[PDB]
This record gives sequence, C-alpha cells and structure tokens, in this order.
Amino acid sequence: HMEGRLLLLETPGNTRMSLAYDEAIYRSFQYGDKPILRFYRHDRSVIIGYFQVAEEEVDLDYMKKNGIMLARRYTGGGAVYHDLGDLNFSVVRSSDDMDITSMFRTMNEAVVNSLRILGLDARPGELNDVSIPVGEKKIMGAAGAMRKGAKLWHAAMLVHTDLDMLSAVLKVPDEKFRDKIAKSTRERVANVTDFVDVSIDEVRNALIRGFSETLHIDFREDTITEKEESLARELFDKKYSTEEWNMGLLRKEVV
Amino acid sequence: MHMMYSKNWKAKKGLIRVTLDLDGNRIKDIHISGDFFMFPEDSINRLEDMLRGSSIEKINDIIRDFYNQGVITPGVEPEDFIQALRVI
Repeated sequence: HMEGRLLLLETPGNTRMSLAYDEAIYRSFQYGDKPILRFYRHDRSVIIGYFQVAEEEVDLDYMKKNGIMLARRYTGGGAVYHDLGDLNFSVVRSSDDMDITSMFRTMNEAVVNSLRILGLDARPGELNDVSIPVGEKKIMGAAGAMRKGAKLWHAAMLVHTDLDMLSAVLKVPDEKFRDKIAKSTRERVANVTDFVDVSIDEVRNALIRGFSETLHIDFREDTITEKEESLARELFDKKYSTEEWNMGLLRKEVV
Repeated sequence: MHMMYSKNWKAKKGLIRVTLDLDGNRIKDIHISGDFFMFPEDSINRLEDMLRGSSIEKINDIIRDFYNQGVITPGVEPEDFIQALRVI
C-alpha cells in the first residue's frame, strides 16, 4: 500500500472552476507522484463532454430561465445534469501504457467494492457506468483521459439528485417526444438513496475505503499545492471561464 | 449543387453528429461532434482537416488512413464514422 493524497476540494457555486481544478491536477501530475483522489459537488448545472457542442445537446434557454450553469469538461462522453445530490470524484495516477479500457474497468471494480460496504449489489458496466439490479438502474456515470505518464478517471454518483432534471435539460428533436425520453430515463436511472439510507458523506467514506483497498493505496487527506493552484486559476481565466469554451467551440490548447 | 446536411449516428457506445458543407462532389467544410472518446483528443481536428476538402467519394480512404496513424476511439469503430459521414 503506497501513499496517496485525498483532496476534499470543491466549488459548488462555480462548476467551471471545479472542472479547471480537475484539469490542473491531471496536468501537473509528474509520473511517480502520489496518486490523487478528489471528491466534490456541483450546484445545478449541465456538464457537456469535450467533443460536444452545447447548442446541439442542451436547451440553453431552459437552463438560463432556471439558473442552471453550462460547463464543458476536459474529457469525452456524455452530457449530464449535476446538483448537490451528486457525489463527484476523480482519480489521477501514474501510467506506463495507454490501455484506457483497463482504467475504466479497474475504477468500476473499485466503485462496486465501495457499494458493497453499504450492503449494495452493484454491477458494472460495459465500460463506464455502475448499476443496481432491480432490470438495472444506472447510479453512476464516468469518463476519463490518458497521456504519457498519467491517467485521469472521474465519475458522478447519483446519491439524492432530482432525477427529473436529467431529461428537462436535453434538447429534443420534436417537443412532443419529450415524454418518451423522460419516462425512459426514470426507468433506467436511480439514486443510491432509493435502495439504502445513506448520507452523501457516508457514500464518500465507503468510496475512500473501496478505492484504498482495490487500488492498494493509502489515501491521506492533503491540500492542493501552489503549482496545482496557479495552473487551475490560469485554466479558469484562459479557458473554463470563457463562453467559447463552454459553448463547445474551443478545441485547441491555450494552456 | 451546393448542399449542406446534418446527421446523427448511434454507435455501440456514443453518438456521432456530423455537419457537411458540399460544393458539388467536394467537401467545403465539416464539423464533427458528439458523445465519444478519442485519444489523442485533438485528433478530431486532424480528421476534419483531412476531409476538408477531399471528395465525398474518397471518404473511407481518409477514415482508414486516419486510424492507421494510431487513434484510439473506445466503443466507436472506424465503420461508425462511415455511417455518420454518409449521405446516399
């Protein structure tokens, strides 16, 4: 069991800054550093994948009316609604290969080992979700990134989210078939609190324990370094705080 | 003719959206977007640059080439960007 850093670091009122930290921490990781596990929450917002263009995916006017923040993340996937009822976590480790499918599969096993502590029979997961059998509802979605020396995996777990919002934010081909997808979503996703009575901090504590055991890492709480701090602010100032970025139009490195 | 279209395509994991701007038989512009993974990530820009402007006939040449430079596109096969990018 090697040493890792647990970062309990969040800016729920600023999802853009939250995603900046995620990229900073990924980007300044030198091969051989202590692996990192971050936990965090976002207030009402839609996060689109890297290859996504906001206007094609989500209803911008519904989002503005209801004060739902738009944000684009560094990784592919996947547009998703987040609120204070989603537990978000990311893991950054050293990498010596480019097998991203292994990473996805490993992290899924750690999620499963974590939900077993809570008495839940959780199941992967072709690649990037975890579900509870009922015939199965998705309770967690994931994405990630790799580069020479480092891999990033991050996921959002539905603990006590408003499941109705997942469909209310998406852009519908015709507004009549808003109902075929809404009733299909509710039948395919659930909260962890639908099955067990847990607070968000006990879900987290199970995750810390599951990830420590499965990854053979001893995660001790740590703070962000100055190096990770600056890079985050810079990434916010130059990239995450821009309309061009969040609308899905900026696809080049600006550091 | 001048022709512009927009197309979705469900792959095994993901959704490729394409917008093509066609001048006769030739690709004037292209924009690829949607729900997928691709490493390197800025390989998406290479794929658009390559198609712009070739001939809608020699698309597969470009797809198969692109992949032979070693691009990883989990749960999205090369014949998925073929279905996405095909009009007729």
